[PDB]
Amino acid sequence: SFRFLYSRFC
Amino acid sequence: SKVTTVVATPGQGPDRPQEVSYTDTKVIGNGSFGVVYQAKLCDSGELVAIKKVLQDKRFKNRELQIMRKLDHCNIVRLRYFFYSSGEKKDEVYLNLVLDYVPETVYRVARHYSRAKQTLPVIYVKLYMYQLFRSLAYIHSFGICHRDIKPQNLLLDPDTAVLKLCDFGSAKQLVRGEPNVSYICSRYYRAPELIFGATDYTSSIDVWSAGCVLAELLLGQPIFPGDSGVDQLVEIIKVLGTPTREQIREMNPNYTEFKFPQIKAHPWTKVFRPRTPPEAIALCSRLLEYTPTARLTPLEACAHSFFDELRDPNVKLPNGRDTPALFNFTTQELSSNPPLATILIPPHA
Ligand SMILES: [Cl-]
Repeated sequence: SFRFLYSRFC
Repeated sequence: SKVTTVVATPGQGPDRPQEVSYTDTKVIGNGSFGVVYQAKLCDSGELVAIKKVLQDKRFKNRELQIMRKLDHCNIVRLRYFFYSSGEKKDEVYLNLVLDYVPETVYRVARHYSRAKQTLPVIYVKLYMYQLFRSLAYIHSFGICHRDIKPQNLLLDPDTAVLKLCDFGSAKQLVRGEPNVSYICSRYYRAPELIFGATDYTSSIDVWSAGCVLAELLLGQPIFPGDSGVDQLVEIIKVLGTPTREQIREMNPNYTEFKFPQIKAHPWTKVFRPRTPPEAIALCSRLLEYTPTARLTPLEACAHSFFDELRDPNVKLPNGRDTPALFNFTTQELSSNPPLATILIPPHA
């Protein structure tokens, strides 16, 4: 479960 | 080209409302009282996150009151705040306009873990040290965060700057005045909270921090489980079953219960063989049953595990120099000022 919807690590 | 102007109050500043314009709004997440937006301030072009919370009509919003007082390079900055309507009809929401930080410790840890690689230790040192400074800072006001976890550790992964966020559970703890026990998130909760204690101290944040350190070294949470039963079994498997004296220090209502009888697993076997021994030593002084035996945040900053950060020649692996580590204030040093001669090296 992540804080944000988007990540450079995705 | 949609521009929105609101009347808002600077988070610090003087208490003087001003016109604030922002644009490029986009959903970046969801909170308990509506989605969380990113936007761009028209004045400076800086990115902000805008979060909604419920304004209680009887008392001042605690999270707002705490964030207005906080000024530290490892804590997310409150830029503005203002009130509006929201998701639920007839309700008034507080909007908190925070400096935007694009990543978290959790994303970086999951990125490595899913590649089956170990987070390089220099980053474990940088991240945990900045976390401990933010804790020494808020704890010096009496303020306990009560919800420390990797997803609340914002991160600029280029500069390695960490900022603690989400003060929605934070509270100034007063000895002798009880506190709800149901705060802090699955995997990170101190054992006194698992036991339902109402008389705990800021050392619950240091336990949570030790859980974050262990996760960074292990690549997975050290005490997982969907119930406090399953979590406690994992704690007992590592720490051994607590004694009656330890239980009394956590919650004396629990002293006589039957707990699983298990001998402690040696700390040097909890982690993989090549874990640096200083990291294991530090972990063993944070994940302690007896709340008062855990290091304070400022004692943790001065631990030997962080000696590489005080080396005058230390640099990030990408060739940038490390973020700011030694600009301690008197406030931040107040629990024990003469740690500053470990904390501030000669070259600073
Ligand atoms: Cl996250």
